[PDB]
Amino acid sequence: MNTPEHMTAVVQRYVAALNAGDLDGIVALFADDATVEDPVGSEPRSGTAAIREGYANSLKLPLAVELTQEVRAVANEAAFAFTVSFEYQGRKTVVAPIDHFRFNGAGKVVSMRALFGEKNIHAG
Amino acid sequence: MNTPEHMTAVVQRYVAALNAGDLDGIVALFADDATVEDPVGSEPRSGTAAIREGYANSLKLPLAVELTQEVRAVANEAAFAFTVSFEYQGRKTVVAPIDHFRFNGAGKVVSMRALFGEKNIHAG
Repeated sequence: MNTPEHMTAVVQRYVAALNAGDLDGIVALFADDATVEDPVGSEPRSGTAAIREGYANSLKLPLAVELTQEVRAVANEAAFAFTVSFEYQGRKTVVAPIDHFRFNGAGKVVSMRALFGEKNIHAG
Repeated sequence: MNTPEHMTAVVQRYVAALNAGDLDGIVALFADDATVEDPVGSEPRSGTAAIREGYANSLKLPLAVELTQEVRAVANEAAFAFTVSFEYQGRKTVVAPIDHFRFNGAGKVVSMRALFGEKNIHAG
């Protein structure tokens, strides 16, 4: 089983590499066969290649990310509240999702899912 | 598809019903083939009576339950950050979970999963 300590560190490392625009940093956290469904309802991004590629796009503007509450972690899974802030064409946006990782035996994230809807997308 | 509003209202009712010790009200929100895994990693409670028994065991003590953040809802799923507090023999506990609902076509909750661990709990 994974330790809550380890899952909580991965979540903190994820947030910090997004802030640093550290693509490798983000890719290394996932299993080779990991899936990402971000947002929930959208077509899943499968395998290292697709996931990196997704993250590059999401890194095309500068992001400011913050965990807005304690990480929750138990049984190989973790969830966390946070925000991602960015600016485009003079318009500031703040997205507030809840994300959920599942972790495999090796401590890598095999599944990521991002739940947030239009009502969790705010102005600056 | 469910609307985000319907699911956000369901979360709101779920929370009001826990506060009011309204057992019938909680169970009504559920599909009668619904499952409930509280906490993530325990064996699920499957179907209405099992589920009803779960909630009657929760309501053995009075609960104070409050949302601590905006609800997240998109494509038939919702997730929410909240605290549940109770007191037993002068001793106060505070659990800070993140729950996740999936819904069916009829607007009913088909699964709840409550993700928290010992780091999300304070007894004192």
